Amino acid sequence: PTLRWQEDPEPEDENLYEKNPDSHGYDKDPAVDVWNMRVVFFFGFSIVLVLGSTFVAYLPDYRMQEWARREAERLVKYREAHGLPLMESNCFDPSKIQLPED
Amino acid sequence: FLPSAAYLTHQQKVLQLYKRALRHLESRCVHRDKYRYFACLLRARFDEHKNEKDMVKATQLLREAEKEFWHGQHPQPYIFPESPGGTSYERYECYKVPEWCLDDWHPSEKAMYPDYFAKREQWKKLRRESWEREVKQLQEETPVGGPRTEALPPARKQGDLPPLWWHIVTRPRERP
Amino acid sequence: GKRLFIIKPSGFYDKRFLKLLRFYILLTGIPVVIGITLINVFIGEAELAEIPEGYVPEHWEYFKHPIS
Amino acid sequence: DAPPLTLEGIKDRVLYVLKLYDKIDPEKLSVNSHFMKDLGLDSLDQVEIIMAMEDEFGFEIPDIDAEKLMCPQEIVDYIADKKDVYE
Amino acid sequence: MLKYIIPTMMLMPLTWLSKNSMIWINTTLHSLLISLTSLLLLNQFGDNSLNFSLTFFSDSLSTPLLILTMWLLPLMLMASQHHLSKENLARKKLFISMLILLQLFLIMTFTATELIFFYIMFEATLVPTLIIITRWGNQTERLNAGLYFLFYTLAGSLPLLVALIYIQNTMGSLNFLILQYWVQPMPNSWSNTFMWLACMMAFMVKMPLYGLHLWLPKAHVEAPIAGSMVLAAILLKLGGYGMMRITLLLNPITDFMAYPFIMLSLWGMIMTSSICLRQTDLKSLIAYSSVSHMALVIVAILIQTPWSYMGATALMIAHGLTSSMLFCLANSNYERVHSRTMILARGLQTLLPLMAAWWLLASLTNLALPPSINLIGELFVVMSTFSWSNITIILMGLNMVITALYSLYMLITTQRGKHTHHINNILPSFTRENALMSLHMLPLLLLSLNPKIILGPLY
Amino acid sequence: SFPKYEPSRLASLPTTLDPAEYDISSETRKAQAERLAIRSRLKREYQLQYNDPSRRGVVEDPALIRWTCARSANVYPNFRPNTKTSLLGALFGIGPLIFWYYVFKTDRDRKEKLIQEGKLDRTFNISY
Repeated sequence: PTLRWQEDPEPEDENLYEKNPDSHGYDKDPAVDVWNMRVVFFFGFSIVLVLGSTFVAYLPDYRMQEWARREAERLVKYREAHGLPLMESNCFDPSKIQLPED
Repeated sequence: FLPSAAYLTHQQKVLQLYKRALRHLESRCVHRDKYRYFACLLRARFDEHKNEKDMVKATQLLREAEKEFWHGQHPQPYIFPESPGGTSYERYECYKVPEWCLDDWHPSEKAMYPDYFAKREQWKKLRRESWEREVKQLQEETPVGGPRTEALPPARKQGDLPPLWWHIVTRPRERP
Repeated sequence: GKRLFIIKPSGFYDKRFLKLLRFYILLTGIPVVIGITLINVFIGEAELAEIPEGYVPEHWEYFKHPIS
Repeated sequence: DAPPLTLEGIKDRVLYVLKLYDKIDPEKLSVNSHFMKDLGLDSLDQVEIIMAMEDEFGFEIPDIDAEKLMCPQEIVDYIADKKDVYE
Repeated sequence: MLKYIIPTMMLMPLTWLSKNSMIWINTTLHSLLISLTSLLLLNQFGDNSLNFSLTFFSDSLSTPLLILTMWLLPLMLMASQHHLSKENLARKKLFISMLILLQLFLIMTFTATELIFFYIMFEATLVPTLIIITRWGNQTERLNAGLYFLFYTLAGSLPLLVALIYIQNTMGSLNFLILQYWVQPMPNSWSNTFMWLACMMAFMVKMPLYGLHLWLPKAHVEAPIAGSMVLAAILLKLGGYGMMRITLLLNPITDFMAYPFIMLSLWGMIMTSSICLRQTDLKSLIAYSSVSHMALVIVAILIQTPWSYMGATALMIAHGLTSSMLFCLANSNYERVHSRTMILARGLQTLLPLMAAWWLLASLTNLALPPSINLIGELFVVMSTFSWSNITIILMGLNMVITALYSLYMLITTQRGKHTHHINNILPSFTRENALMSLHMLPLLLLSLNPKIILGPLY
Repeated sequence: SFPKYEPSRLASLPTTLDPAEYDISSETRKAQAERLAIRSRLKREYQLQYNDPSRRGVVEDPALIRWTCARSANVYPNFRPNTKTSLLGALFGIGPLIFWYYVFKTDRDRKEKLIQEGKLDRTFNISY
């Protein structure tokens, strides 16, 4: 014969429909739901996502890319025009180095 | 394992052996006339000692019938293509939309079908009206404190609908 | 009179969401695509000059499409 | 695939496939009938009749119903409970 | 960077002095303006990073993760209703301001010039997430979850500070370039062994690895939705980001000492894919999925190929978006039915009709559907690790097999076969649910169309 | 006419050839009676708590909740670390790791010494 509590039987369950059947996301103030739908589907997509996609679709050449294409064209035309072999090894001058010898 | 009893019975077990043997012999034997011959042969094989009196010798021979049945069954029997364990096996379960739905809508599509929803509304009135006292009094009144059976008696005394009828009557068509 | 009754679950919220999504993407789906069309149909992209003598370049005038 | 059936016609077809069986009479093939009282045949050939209904209508009826059909009207009622043939 | 930080300052008293029924619109609109503001970042090119201030900078190691943070923030705040709408306004404002403060310390962590500043903002990320998950964990062992969480993360993250102070007072200041451009090889001495072990073990706690992986799943299944998403995505990928920062030094001894951690992450990856094949509590399946992905990431980090680093950061961003989505899916199921299990809520093909497409697309992003970022990451990591060893592709492919199996079983277990028809309270799909679906998978598929951004600094 | 159907952990021993059912006991009759009574009482309580029109939420089955709390919470309490349990853990958790660790040391040392010899196909071995 004991109860150990005083409070109400919980959870008293809630149903977001059946009082405002035109409902988007949150609670039953009827105008501000339309304000929410307006602000997220305009100011989240129609000014953010597709516009940022067209922003990042082309932009300055990230990591030197077409710059390196045209520089590769010019330098390979150079090294094939002078007879010397392209991409010579020993990337620094062996006269401009001093080994600690044996 | 069965709803309305605890054991099946001896006659039921003989009948289950007879059904399974008949089904497996169907599945074994094509051309259907040699099958009809072998089925009458099986019927004669059960006619050879149909009139036995020793109960324990009868259930012994039923056991050995299961032995040579399990040795002599069919590999992949002709399951019915409407049956459980089959090619259909709720094939059109795609459109078994449960009927607690169809009212969780917007009143545009409720305005599209007005008469069926008004008639469902009076179905729901007919459910809610005769629900608590009559049905739960017949459930809590007539059986023993341990019910000890799954089957339910109908509303047999005088009046209204049989008890707990909703999710038994209101079901899909099983072929829409 | 031959047809039966069928039970779809709910089409309202589906069609509302998809109608709002296409309408609120195409609300700037038209001016952005037509504007980038007008940029690459009017203004000219670029050409391939070398360095003019005694003239330092800008940090722009490097790019193919001029919105970049 | 699903032709329009009816209760009268399915009673007609079950009547037909009952009457084509050998050792019964076409006299007392009534709705108010038995497979124990008037026709007097045994459990074994009664379940052979049950097998004939499964052969015609193309679906299983269980062993838990094989105890408790025992007459043609309840057979037609249970197949009507299966296929659910109404406008 | 202060152009990003000071509006995140002024957005904090916004939550205080915004009126009733207007906090939502204000926070959402200003958060998406911050999303464009960090979309304005990507000026980095070529030779090096963008080094901006007397102090700060931004790497392309940091660029897509920073964009991921300030794009998760609206999604963070928009998921975080319908379980506190009926609760109080003061606690509501406190929760929103705590999220903004947590994001702020995350962005301070991503703008780390000095590793001491990195460490301070690391555990500054650590501390309020505790408060979020304990005050709104909504299950009976959020207590033990937060307790294990903070104690594991501090106790692993303790000697990293001492190692960083030692590197400070033996090699000059701790700017990343003067820590770079100067660092000498450190040979096989056991001081180097414990220094490597301290740094890498603190981050192994942060990833998590396999031996310390009970740290994670309680802190996901007993946490609120925005806390769980931010915790998972930004903290685990932040730990990987920090290892990518610090591992430039101690490179002669890491081939000597790597072979235990490589083995532990591989065999734990297979065991983790095996353990999340069978369990109930659907929320925990994504948690051990995250453990599998981070073990793959850790194998990719402790091998030292540019291919491996680019595939690693691609897998980081891909699993961040995928886990945020799939956590929102589990939130949808739990807000429908108070179950938290897997076998109770079933069916959902007829009911909630377009939810099926998002469950499918979530399981396909987790499947590594082939043009997606997930398969780019996992494939190039498999390429680099098969270069690193001719025999380790067996564990990678068996990982892929069991990974496909458990993710697709997660699909066909909750949304295939039968509606249980004893539930009869679930409502049709809200616009908010599929709106968050669109917020998740439109940037992921657009970066699938144009993935020239998200690869690492060795692009 | 049959070798009496050896069973398995994989295949099923069917309900027909038990053969211990055919030794019908009165205690098996009482067992089936009480078992059907328990199933009847649980089904009757389920049907009475199911078909109500005011029942908004879920049926709240304590059986599934009991199974989940058995699978997750009540495993670690309680536990007795046995020689069997510790041996099985150390052999199925750490043993495979030390075994594949040995074979990865083996393959790496062979590959490193092989490329140190110079007799590898690294004529072009570009993207490592």
